[PDB]
Amino acid sequence: EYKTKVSRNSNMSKLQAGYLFPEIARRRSAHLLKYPDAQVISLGIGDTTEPIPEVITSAMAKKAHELSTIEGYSGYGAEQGAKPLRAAIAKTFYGGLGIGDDDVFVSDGAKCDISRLQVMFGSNVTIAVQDPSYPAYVDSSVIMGQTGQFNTDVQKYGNIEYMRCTPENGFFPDLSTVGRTDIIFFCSPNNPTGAAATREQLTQLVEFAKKNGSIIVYDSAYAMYMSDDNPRSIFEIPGAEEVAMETASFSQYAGFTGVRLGWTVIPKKLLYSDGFPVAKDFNRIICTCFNGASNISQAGALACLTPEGLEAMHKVIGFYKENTNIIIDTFTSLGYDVYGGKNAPYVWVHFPNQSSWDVFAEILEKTHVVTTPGSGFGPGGEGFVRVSAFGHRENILEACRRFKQLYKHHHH
Amino acid sequence: EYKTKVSRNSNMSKLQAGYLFPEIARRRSAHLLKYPDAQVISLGIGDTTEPIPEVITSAMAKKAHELSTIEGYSGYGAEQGAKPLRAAIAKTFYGGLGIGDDDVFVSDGAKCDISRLQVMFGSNVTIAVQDPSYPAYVDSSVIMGQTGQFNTDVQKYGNIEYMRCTPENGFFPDLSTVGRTDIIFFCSPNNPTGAAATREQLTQLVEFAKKNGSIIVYDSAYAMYMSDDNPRSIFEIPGAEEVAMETASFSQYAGFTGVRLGWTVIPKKLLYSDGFPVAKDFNRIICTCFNGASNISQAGALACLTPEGLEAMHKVIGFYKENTNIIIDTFTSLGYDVYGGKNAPYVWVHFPNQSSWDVFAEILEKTHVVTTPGSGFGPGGEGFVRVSAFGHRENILEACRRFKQLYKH
Ligand SMILES: Cc1ncc(COP(=O)(O)O)c(/C=N/[C@@H](CCC(=O)O)C(=O)O)c1O
Ligand SMILES: Cc1ncc(COP(=O)(O)O)c(/C=N/[C@@H](CCC(=O)O)C(=O)O)c1O
Repeated sequence: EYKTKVSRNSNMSKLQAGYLFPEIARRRSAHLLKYPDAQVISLGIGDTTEPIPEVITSAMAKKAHELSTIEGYSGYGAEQGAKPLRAAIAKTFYGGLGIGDDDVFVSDGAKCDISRLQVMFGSNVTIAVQDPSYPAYVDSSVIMGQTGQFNTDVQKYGNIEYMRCTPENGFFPDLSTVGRTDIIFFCSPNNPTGAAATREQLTQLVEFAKKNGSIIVYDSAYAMYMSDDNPRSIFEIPGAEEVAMETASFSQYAGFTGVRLGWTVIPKKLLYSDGFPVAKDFNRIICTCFNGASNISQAGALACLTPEGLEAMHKVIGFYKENTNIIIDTFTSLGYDVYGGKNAPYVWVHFPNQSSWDVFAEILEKTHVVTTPGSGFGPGGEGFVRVSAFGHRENILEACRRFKQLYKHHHH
Repeated sequence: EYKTKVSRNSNMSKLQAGYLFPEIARRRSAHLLKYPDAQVISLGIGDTTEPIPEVITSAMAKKAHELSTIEGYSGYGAEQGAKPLRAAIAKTFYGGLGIGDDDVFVSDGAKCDISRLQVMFGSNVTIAVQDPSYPAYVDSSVIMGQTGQFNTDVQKYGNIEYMRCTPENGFFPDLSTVGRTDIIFFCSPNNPTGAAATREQLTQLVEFAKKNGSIIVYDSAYAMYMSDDNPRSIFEIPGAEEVAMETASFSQYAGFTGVRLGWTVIPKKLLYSDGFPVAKDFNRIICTCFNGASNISQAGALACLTPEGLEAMHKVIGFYKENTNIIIDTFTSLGYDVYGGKNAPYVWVHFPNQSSWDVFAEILEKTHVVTTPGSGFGPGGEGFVRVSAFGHRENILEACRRFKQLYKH
């Protein structure tokens, strides 16, 4: 059996298992072999379920049609994205926050931008993440060589600064206790906890990055779910343009999870220690490692950013926020400490004194409802389960009655 | 002025200039500033110009409409791509070559795959490339930390094996002179030379990778332009499956340069030195660093691989092959040494005693035609210019009559 003489990338070897969501997919499949007739409801992966609004799909169809006309055909786009789309994103989301069209970089979504940013930052930076949070910041970090090995004692990669976000701290790190790193990944509203940082917290965040000379990578993918009067962009914090960039996506606003369209904003005043603008290196990465978001996806996003698009998106968002209420009420009425839900389509449920993988296995086993074990998001998620509110209304309602049956004798 | 204390990535500092194609777009823009009424003809970046066939755009439009219905909506797909699409690619382009559906990974294009492969290989591998070739291979390698600095005497980045491809050698390198590396990026039909490696030459390539325990990254971006009877896939060479992967795209086949859809094939028997299957690590990258190609672009790609889609694509390709011949005839009648254009929609024109960039500048200034300086494709490209054949027939004709007029006396 022939083998090349190329060594496996030693950063790939560092990873402890596969990406969490494939692991759940595999456990779901195993469950359906065990229970061939089970009506499985997924509240696991944060995947949108409701149709894209027609105003948006019509623009995509019209663009597809135009590609077969002489006047309408277009080929390669500027890798930064169509100017009018960059302009629409700059005005709609950062109007008055001093962001130009040219600070916006359109991508095929936030997961890809995080990895492209990690390529730009390179192997020699250190990172901080919320603990828990979205597994891609850590995993991208390991793959690029920014970490040591996984320590199975603490459930942590070496050299990553994990900032615990717990009910006892209001799901915001105690920054006086957080070590300096080059990069701070900060997601708000947070996946998985649902917690949105207040203006005073984000102010502390920017102050902390400024004294440490760090870069905040701010993930606003769920900002449109905000209910409380908290900032939706890091650039609402004066000083942020010196220490922060932001990544966003239409995945969770327009149901573009399969259509693929996000953006990153890197401000002009964000500079490396030698004065070099970070936006110039990202622009290099985006020109060399990427050939632009799909022309049809970009036509769809442009349609989102119109009175009719914004109205359609708000309505779908409103639907998921009502699902989220149904879920919150269910657990609260069952006597659980339930977190998130207010500002985010995730409910973060406290299952103390159990391993979250066990709670996950139990719920799956007995109710045929898939959830996401907290420990999939880091050692700070242990003791919790994330429940996703994306689903048709009937499925949400049915999941909740299955919860009520499962848990009626736990509480008290 | 405030600065962070994050050190700039030193691999980013290594890079000599901006990426080639943006730099050309920038000179085109300046030219239009200088002469706002210039009727500019763009034959630089190899960007397709003709409309996508209706059978293909119809499928994409249909998928968009379905996304607004209960029953037709879909969110996240497999990061590897829709199974029917992996099945269509495996059978259409590799039927009989031992390629399974699960060895195909659908991407948003070849440039993206090249960089994802490079994240996957990591910074500890050494690469070889053809010289000249498509600059993304060298630049991704620099970005990933696989290289030394740029040496301006030789015009090469340190620690890359530039395999010399010349008119004299048939643009196929003498492999006895090529040092061992981990990765060998090989493009056939090659961009910028248009040269397609024969069956015998690829056999030598596989034998060389096999003795050196190298991995071949075979880029077949232009394979559908083959006229000569040469293999279109590296997997046509027995033993390729132990040493090679392939990257391709719908960009040049269907005009998806803006729609975004390609694929990589990584065979089961491709293993690192510890025996670990390389495809398995690519799959981890693709799950961690990517969220799948656009559902609409996937539906377009699926419609391509049907009798109606293959006929329609074939017809567009033949239109650009006609364009390329017009361009060959023009330059050969002006008495230039002209290469390529047989198996590729590019012509590779020798301008002796003159820098590629000055030739680019002169053509653009005098005729308002954008071309590509050959030195953008590495040091072996110096003294050549690449001319792309993509364009409406009237624009190719006008460009050619402009060349003749400029160069005839
Ligand atoms: C905080 C955060 N950032 C980025 C993303 C991905 O955005 P896209 O690549 O634009 O669809 C998401 C989507 N997350 C879902 C989907 C899973 C995934 O994208 O890996 C989840 O955790 O269940 C996210 O929550
Ligand atoms: C040998 C080869 N491999 C990969 C690509 C990238 O194609 P896609 O990302 O699929 O559209 C290309 C496309 N090259 C163009 C476009 C510029 C670019 O992709 O950077 C050119 O050489 O003019 C290529 O020539």
